[PDB]
Amino acid sequence: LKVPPHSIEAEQSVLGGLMLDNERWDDVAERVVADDFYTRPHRHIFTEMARLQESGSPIDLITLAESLERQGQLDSVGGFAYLAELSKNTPSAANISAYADIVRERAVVREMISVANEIAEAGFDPQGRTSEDLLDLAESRVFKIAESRANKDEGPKNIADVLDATVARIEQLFQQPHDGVTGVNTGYDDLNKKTAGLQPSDLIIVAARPSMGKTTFAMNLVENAAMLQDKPVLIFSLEMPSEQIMMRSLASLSRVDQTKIRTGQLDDEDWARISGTMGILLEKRNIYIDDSSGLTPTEVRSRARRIAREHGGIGLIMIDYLQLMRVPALSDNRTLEIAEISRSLKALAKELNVPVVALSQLNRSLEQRADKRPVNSDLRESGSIEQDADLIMFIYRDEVYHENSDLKGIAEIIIGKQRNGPIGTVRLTFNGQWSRFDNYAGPQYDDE
Amino acid sequence: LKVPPHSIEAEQSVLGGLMLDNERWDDVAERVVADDFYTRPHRHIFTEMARLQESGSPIDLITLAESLERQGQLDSVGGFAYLAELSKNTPSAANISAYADIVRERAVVREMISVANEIAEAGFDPQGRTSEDLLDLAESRVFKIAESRANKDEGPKNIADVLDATVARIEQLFQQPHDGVTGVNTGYDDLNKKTAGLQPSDLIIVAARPSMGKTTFAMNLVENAAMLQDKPVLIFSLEMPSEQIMMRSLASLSRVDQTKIRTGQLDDEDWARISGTMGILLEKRNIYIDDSSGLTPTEVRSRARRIAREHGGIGLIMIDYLQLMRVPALSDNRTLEIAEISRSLKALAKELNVPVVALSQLNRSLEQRADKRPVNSDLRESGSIEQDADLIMFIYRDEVYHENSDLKGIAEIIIGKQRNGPIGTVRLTFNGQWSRFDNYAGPQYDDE
Amino acid sequence: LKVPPHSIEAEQSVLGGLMLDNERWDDVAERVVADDFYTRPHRHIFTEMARLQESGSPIDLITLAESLERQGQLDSVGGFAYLAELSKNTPSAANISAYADIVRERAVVREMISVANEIAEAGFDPQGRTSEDLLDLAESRVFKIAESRANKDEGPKNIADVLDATVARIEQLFQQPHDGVTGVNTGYDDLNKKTAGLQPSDLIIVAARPSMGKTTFAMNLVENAAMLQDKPVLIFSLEMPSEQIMMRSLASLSRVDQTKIRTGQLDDEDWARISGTMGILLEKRNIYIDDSSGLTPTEVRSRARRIAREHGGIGLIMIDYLQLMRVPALSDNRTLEIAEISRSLKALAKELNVPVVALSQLNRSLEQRADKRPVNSDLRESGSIEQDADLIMFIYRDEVYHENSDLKGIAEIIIGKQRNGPIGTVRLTFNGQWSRFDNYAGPQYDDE
DNA sequence: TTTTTTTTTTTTT
Ligand SMILES: Nc1ncnc2c1ncn2[C@@H]1O[C@H](COP(=O)(O)OP(=O)(O)O)[C@@H](O)[C@H]1O
Ligand SMILES: Nc1ncnc2c1ncn2[C@@H]1O[C@H](COP(=O)(O)OP(=O)(O)O)[C@@H](O)[C@H]1O
Ligand code: ALF
Ligand code: ALF
Ligand SMILES: [Mg+2]
Ligand SMILES: [Mg+2]
Repeated sequence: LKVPPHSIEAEQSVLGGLMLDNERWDDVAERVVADDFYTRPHRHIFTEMARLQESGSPIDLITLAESLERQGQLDSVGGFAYLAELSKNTPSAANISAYADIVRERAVVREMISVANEIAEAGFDPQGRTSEDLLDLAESRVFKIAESRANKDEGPKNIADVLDATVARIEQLFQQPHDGVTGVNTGYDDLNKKTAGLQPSDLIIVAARPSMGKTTFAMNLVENAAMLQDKPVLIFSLEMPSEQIMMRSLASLSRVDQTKIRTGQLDDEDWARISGTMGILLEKRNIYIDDSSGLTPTEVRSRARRIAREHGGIGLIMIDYLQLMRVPALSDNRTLEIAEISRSLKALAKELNVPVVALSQLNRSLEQRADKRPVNSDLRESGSIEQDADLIMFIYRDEVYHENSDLKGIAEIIIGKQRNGPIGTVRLTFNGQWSRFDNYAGPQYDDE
Repeated sequence: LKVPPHSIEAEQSVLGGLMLDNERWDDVAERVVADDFYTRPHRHIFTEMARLQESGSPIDLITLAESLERQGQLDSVGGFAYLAELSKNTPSAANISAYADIVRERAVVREMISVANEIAEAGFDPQGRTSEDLLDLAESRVFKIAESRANKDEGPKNIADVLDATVARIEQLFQQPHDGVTGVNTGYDDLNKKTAGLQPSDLIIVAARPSMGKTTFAMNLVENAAMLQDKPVLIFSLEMPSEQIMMRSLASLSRVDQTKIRTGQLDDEDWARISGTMGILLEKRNIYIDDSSGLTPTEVRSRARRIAREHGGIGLIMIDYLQLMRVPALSDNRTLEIAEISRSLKALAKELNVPVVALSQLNRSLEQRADKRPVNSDLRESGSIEQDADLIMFIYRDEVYHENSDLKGIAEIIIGKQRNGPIGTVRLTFNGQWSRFDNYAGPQYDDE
Repeated sequence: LKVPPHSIEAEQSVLGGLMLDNERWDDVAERVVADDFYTRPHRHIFTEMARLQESGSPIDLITLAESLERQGQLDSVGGFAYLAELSKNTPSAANISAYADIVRERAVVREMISVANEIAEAGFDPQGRTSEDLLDLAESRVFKIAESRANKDEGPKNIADVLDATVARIEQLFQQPHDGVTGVNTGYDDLNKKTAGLQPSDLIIVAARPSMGKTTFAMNLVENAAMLQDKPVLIFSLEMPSEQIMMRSLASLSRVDQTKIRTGQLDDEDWARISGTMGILLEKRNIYIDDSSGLTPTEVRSRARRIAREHGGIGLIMIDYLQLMRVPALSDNRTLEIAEISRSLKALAKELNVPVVALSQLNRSLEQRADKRPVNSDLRESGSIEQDADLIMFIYRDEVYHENSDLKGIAEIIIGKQRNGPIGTVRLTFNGQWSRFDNYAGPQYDDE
């Protein structure tokens, strides 16, 4: 008979210390819960202690015994004599933290044993469940265990700890001779004048109108980053297939249009320049592309965690686009769904320390204004995106709106929202034929 | 005693198929390994088969017996008589992939049981390991479990692999289609591109609103399967009488107006088409339909077993529909009744190894959404249905909800869940006059 | 035989505590009387204790024993040995108030039982009284019960009591010679001219668009509170990691540009400023920051109570922001969830007597208007927010919406709700480089 | 466990 491991002496010491000192109750309340006690009468005792403390009543022997007696639970836990014995057996509450740690350890061990027994029972008797069902159930149980055993600190942090961590980060950055561009370098020096590269755990939003090269600019950034860094990056282009964009990926590098790439022409003078550029992409092995239209945030998070654990973190996550992901729970309201999606993306970016660039559509009210320059009040699914994003940029081409204009080729990236950084406008040189965004080497006008 | 789960019959069928058909060995070796067999003599047999295949020796009864006798492993695996019994017990090697998948599933479940036993042992015996150490050990074990089956084909992978696949696809598709079929034909090659044919023992659920032609589409699938196979087809029409179903089938096959057939106002050419369709159906004589209302799953299972025994198996089962079956034991709880019905249908499909398509109904709240394209949550009692079903497809028609829709005559079959293929939308052409679904020959819209 | 409810152990604890500590006698006198004791000897003992305390005699073993011997009640209460037993039975008198509450509850229940017995006796023997007479008698008894058991407030308070409390408050304020910020000082002279400091138990809501510096202004307020008081402050940064918040605080206090700090391009003077700021902050050591996401109000309340207990109260609570908190009980209704969150926050603020500033987001409809200066309706789910809040301040920046605005670097803090003050707009100077808010040192503009 | 009426507040276009 395998009795589950436990420490009843630790339980009695915890209860007696609570009877002697309620001020450490939060120290007991932070570590263990009512169900953490191995013995059900001890669970009832701790529940009644929590009820007395939440009422503001001091926790002693007599009050707890009377509170249990009013509920008919005094005799169920052993009577007044058992509670007096438990109070007597505890000499001091000074080391009650170690006893609570032991109780929490025993509770975690028993929970692990129970989950393992459930997994074994489901394995011996599948009961109609297939391979996928059993694997998903096991992974869900393990995720519950891991999330229960990750919730340890989850509370206030003193200034001294926060100041030490922040100054450690500051000294780490100071010792690094990065020479500017601390984040993942975008490959655009003018962009790095404001953005200083794609900082990790940042929710960068490239929100642009359709047929503005929004996906083109995002993939230009992705390709430039892959040229610069070798950290594994991630792409989720739900809208367009990876087959098309790869040609565009070979269009920026060759600095030409696709045209013959989409068709079946063979022109191997600059086509031969591409045949060999791909090899440069071959040796990198740091881009993971999966269109997978109709994605949920859970699946995206699972894929991201998989790739990060496989190849040591993620260089850059790419999402195309925000208005394509499906959340079954909040499918009723689109704005709530977008809020949940953006929250999940921000949480994943903070978890894996990776910049996330996601594309967003806009509203038609932008073009209805006299000023067709996109601002923070023009985004489709308005509130949630502006609330949750860290960096927000707008692609503005005056040539699209006004064909007779001086900004032909000049793609204005309006930084509309940046918490850590000055908002503004960065001029570029978008090659509309070549589908290649480049830097603006012309006369940079003053932003009024 | 909790005996570990295993499938000895699947192992025997795999070994006999490898003895008879060596060319499917690469099919078998992709799915199972030597250690996947629960029985150690089967592990030795698979190891010797792998050794003979790597050495170029043919894998038959005599060569395997001689090779096992050379290593002294003939007596360890049961002997020449046992090997001959293994060869004899396998009627055909065509379905060896399903047996190998079953053996792989049993190996995965036993590995999960072993890992759970290790976890329980570490819980009962910490052996110096702290909570962090046990947490890391459990996470490492579940990481190995995930690494046992981690996407593989579903995996996006780094730039190199997807790049060499995609540029090869482009350089092949520059002017040449070169379709690879890759699936059992169900009358829709575009559908068979994703579904890869009607997978046996799978629970396929097609869901639509009433008047969306769900029964019409199911009948078209049944007709295509019947014209593309010799195995008999079984239909359950609880919603409609069998004569109306026959009229729908004749109208779909002969491409005549349903109204003219129903009213009898048919010309000589329509009569000739009807006579030809009747001749084809009387040539087949494999269509068997039951229209009894309120049928229990027990009666359906008994009749299906009767038909399979009388005809050496059934190609396809049709049920119309899920919500019309009756369970007297669960008449009080509708959701539990639906769950038990779906479980019984899945068990029957696994037992008789026949695809079963049962129609389903949606909820009204789907019409309350801005997007009326169905999802998994729109099903009535969707919780059990989504888990039990393998291939879930929805029928959507924007032309129904929009009079000025440009997609008139176009129906969207949205695969929402597929365990063995990609999800997504396939467009088809609908003839309401003929009540027929056919391949969409219009421009191929790039789904986002 | 149903015994009337009592707690003899609690009574003995009370008697022994009164023998040991007479200073809590008033605490005993507030809750219980002599007739509240179940046993007549205990009633006599409490009567003798009351007589001794009224006469000024100490309530100990010897004096009480002598008084009971002089009145001849020493033998009736158990004798000197029993009195010494009662004295010995009490280890501590600190929890004597809860024991008195227990005895009070027992007395109330016994009185209820006695009155119910009287009513049943009058029912079985009407004795000429009509149904009206018996109803009047029963209602009179229930009125007597409700009057006797609820004398300790629990209802409408008398005018005179509120008048005395209010005049005590006014005299307290008059005696205080600070003549200034009654509440926690904001660090801004013109703001404190209208707010008189951040008053305790007040709900303050700061509303602005994202990237307007609302969190920056809240951090500046936190810095001012920390520099102007020794009480600890509490910060909830659910939007940003605590490292970024600390970097913002360092940039604001040290007046160094955030770009150089983030990029690490800091000179010797900037490093000296940062080091001095760190020294001052570590001298203070009164900031506690939590950046956990999805926090329920229960966890926030528990942590706030813990910090207040550990540090003798909390000066200020900061929440960033309202819409990032999660309540599982009202996850389906966002508006009800926001209402319950705001209600719980106001309850906590009144409980701990601490100003709580929780940030909020604006709807974009205000940007649809010609005037973009915020109103009360522009907040998200503002219906409960405006009611529950004590102070509401909007942050407006015309320079954001107008490139040629003359108010560059100027922010309008529009007090839109103030229960004890006028509404109106106060101008402040904003340093985007240092991300700091300061008193506006330009010319004063008349508010029309 | 399921859907169904019905009111109410919020946000979106
Ligand atoms: N002669 C016809 N011409 C055009 N449309 C037709 C004709 N006959 C039937 N249809 C359409 O075919 C659809 C089939 O849907 P239906 O069979 O009613 O769904 P269910 O299977 O739930 O009964 C109907 O919506 C109907 O409008
Ligand atoms: N280095 C810098 N130079 C100039 N302005 C900056 C710099 N860094 C940040 N800012 C400004 O500070 C603001 C921060 O606003 P923020 O505190 O995020 O508002 P909220 O907290 O309401 O979202 C941004 O709008 C940005 O324009
Ligand atoms: F009305 Al039907 F299938 F014919 F739902
Ligand atoms: F981006 Al914020 F409060 F910092 F909305
Ligand atoms: Mg039908
Ligand atoms: Mg902020």
